[PDB]
Amino acid sequence: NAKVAVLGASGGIGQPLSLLLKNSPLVSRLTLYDIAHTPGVAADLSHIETKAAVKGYLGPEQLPDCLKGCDVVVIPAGVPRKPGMTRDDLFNTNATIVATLTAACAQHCPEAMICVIANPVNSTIPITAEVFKKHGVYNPNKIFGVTTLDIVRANTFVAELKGLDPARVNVPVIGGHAGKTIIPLISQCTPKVDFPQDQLTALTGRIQEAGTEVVKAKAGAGSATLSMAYAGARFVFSLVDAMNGKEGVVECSFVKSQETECTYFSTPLLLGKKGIEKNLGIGKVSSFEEKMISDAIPELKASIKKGEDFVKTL
Amino acid sequence: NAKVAVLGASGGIGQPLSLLLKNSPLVSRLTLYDIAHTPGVAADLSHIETKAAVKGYLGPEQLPDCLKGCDVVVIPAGVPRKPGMTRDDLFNTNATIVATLTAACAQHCPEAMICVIANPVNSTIPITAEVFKKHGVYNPNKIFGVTTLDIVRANTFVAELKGLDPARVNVPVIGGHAGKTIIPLISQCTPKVDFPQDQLTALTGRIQEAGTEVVKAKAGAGSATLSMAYAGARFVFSLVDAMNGKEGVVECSFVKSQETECTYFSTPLLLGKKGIEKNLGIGKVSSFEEKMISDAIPELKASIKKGEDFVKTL
Ligand SMILES: NC(=O)c1ccc[n+]([C@@H]2O[C@H](COP(=O)([O-])OP(=O)(O)OC[C@H]3O[C@@H](n4cnc5c(N)ncnc54)[C@H](O)[C@@H]3O)[C@@H](O)[C@H]2O)c1
Ligand SMILES: NC(=O)c1ccc[n+]([C@@H]2O[C@H](COP(=O)([O-])OP(=O)(O)OC[C@H]3O[C@@H](n4cnc5c(N)ncnc54)[C@H](O)[C@@H]3O)[C@@H](O)[C@H]2O)c1
Ligand SMILES: [Cl-]
Ligand SMILES: [Cl-]
Ligand SMILES: [Cl-]
Repeated sequence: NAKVAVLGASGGIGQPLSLLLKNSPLVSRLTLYDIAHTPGVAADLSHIETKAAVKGYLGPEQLPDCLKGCDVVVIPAGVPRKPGMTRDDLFNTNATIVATLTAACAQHCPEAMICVIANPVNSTIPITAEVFKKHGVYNPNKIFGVTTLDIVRANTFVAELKGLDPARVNVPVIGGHAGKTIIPLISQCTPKVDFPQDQLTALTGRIQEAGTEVVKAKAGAGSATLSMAYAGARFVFSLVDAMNGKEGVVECSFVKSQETECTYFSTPLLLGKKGIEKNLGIGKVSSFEEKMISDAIPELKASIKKGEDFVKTL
Repeated sequence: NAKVAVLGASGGIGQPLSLLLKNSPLVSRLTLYDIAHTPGVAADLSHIETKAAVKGYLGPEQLPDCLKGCDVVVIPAGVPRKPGMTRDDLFNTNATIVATLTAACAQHCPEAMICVIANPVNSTIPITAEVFKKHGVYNPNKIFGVTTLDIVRANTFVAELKGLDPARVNVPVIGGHAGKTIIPLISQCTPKVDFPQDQLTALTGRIQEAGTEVVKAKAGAGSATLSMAYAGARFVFSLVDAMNGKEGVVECSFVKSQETECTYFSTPLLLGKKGIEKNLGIGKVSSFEEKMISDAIPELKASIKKGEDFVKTL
């Protein structure tokens, strides 16, 4: 019976994400929002033989109605990268978008789980938090920077190298969602996997640079869409399952954190009826992994600060 | 398990269809083909943590390697309607696309199930048949015009009207895939539903005009994509399960037929290891349904001849 909104539903991520959500018996109502094309996307999805009632909304006049009653809001709304761009190069465009949409969430569904996909995630989650604080409704257990694609990628690449079924592989990925802030904890992988350091370093780089490589492959036609839909829906399903009282649901996500000096940071989170039930910690890590954590922290702090500073201007 | 090719994989249907297939444990290898953008789509999908190996192919020089060893080929390749168009306005452009692609299938994977989505289905199926005959490999039990979206719509619409879970509703839909040739057998719906004739005729028109409704709603940005991804995947899964020896698998599809004087016709089909096991036929129909079938026959015969006449020009 979960009521889920997708903001940016007409986009590259939004459309297949909305499909996966409509296909799920976990979703009773699916409200779709965008500044273009949403009615057509809703009409299309509405024909699918599943229970979720689909409704489309177009333009800021209609946004409040999309949000009212929502249990979960997912926000792919934003501009994606061109080849040669960094995720930070998106900040100046996507800051405003996220700020405006999350302000609407704060006003119209302040109790919803808020799942931000729009890049750069390392700054857009701090923006969300500070927007919520401005409206007097910040709950740090309910705001999530979606990093699931990093984990999905780690699982796939590990499985490939060891000839495993990726369905049975779970790699914790910590830190943030840009470059060297993406920290895959291969030492914590299940099943246990042994790589010599040369191969381990290559694998870790491949995980870190995976998004950039898809941008390159699409040659100007955007970034990861279909695999993000997959990863985004996974995260939403875990969240909703947890909200329905399912036990033992764990996902990595970039959240308000006191695991390091960074005020936001991704670790495995036990999910529950209230959102974050418990931050499970970084855990025991290798020397290689500890140095990566150490190396990432300055970049993460700078990105958090940039987001916070922007909301100060609003 | 199953080796599936998607011809037209970068399109509105092709991408989310490819996602749904990648997500499925029934699929061991997914080969993607298009004249544009395929390498990036394959890169994106290859990151999802499921077993299917994904490989992208671009342009006709690469089409044979996409097709070799395939068990199923799905063909969403073609141009979609704009508002105001009939499906036959697509004939000149799609007839050639389908002829060329099915000719490559006939040559490189003649044993595969061929699942045609491209419109107008009522003509593109006969095209495929005559191309396969031209190559001396026509098997009538392995060529399918995908009408599943008409069934999916009927289930959803009946479920809405009767306050039922659409997951449990099954309406047989027969005839063809255009306008009045789409014939919903509400009299054979499970569970049994009683509509007065006024609601029945309205419901039946809604089903018939549903595609046009979605083209209208999208207002120039294409036709049904996400719902067709859903319906195409459904069909492909039914086929594959049947291929793996699952019993009692029935799907309606536009196929070579002797049920009526139309040489191609959609009825419920029992699927098995060789494609079509048994055409279950029209069955018992109401007077209202009998008249629809009767009125449809001329249009269907003219569409069949149109496709056949086209292959004569090659
Ligand atoms: N977190 C991750 O792992 C991850 C992965 C891939 C992409 N991304 C990011 O997700 C974002 C979306 O990517 P995409 O490929 O869908 O791009 P897109 O350009 O294809 O779609 C963006 C959609 O957002 C909409 N939009 C823009 N401003 C809006 C507003 N103010 N209100 C409502 N809707 C608005 C657009 O109309 C469009 O439909 C990008 O910022 C991208 O970098 C994140
Ligand atoms: N059977 C049904 O119920 C049903 C439902 C909806 C749409 N359709 C039909 O499906 C077709 C696809 O619609 P869409 O929305 O994906 O359109 P689309 O225009 O978005 O995508 C079409 C794709 O086909 C590709 N393509 C074109 N020519 C090709 C060729 N010669 N070889 C390989 N690929 C080629 C394009 O490059 C593009 O990637 C249309 O004809 C549409 O009417 C059928
Ligand atoms: Cl980056
Ligand atoms: Cl917290
Ligand atoms: Cl009836």
